[PDB]
Amino acid sequence: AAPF
Amino acid sequence: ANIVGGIEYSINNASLCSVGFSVTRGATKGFVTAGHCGTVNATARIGGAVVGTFAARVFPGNDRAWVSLTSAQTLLPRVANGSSFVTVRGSTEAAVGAAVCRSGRTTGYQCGTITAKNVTANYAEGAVRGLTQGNACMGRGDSGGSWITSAGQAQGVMSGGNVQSNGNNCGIPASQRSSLFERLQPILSQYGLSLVTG
Repeated sequence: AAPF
Repeated sequence: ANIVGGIEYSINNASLCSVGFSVTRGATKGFVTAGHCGTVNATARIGGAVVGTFAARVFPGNDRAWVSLTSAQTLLPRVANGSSFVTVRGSTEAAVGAAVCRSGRTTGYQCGTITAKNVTANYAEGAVRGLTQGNACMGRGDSGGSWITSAGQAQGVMSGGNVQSNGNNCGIPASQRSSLFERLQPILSQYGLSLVTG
């Protein structure tokens, strides 16, 4: 996961 | 600018995010978005015009922000679904398994279901906990956008997910998607905001  | 959930806005003429929901604070107008989109005091623009600045935010830990707007803005109880609109009718939180949709400037309006609650995302700038996970796809540019049920209950704002190299997770199956939003309830109580409804 990565913010966006 | 007319404020509608899902439309684009830039931050200090650089990054792009999407509007989550129109809210008020006393006589003040705003919209809730993702904390990671801006820092306190960053300038938000909608179609090249200044509409406001970040009033407060939290990121990492949480992922929330509210932008206060000039008086000239028009807040509406709506979320963009192509050329049509979903009316925001409230904030009842849906359970795991409920269907839900999300609107943002990069992938438009995608629907899916809630797979999990209270997830922790280990972002590079640090963890964010208490996220709800959905399988609707999304991509870069989508953060801050609305998560809402077809019936109108606002759920939260777009935080992050497993983007592949094409910049989204729309090219892999629902079962392999992890799309995390920040719950809206806490953002409304934390900042004393009321949702604009219709």
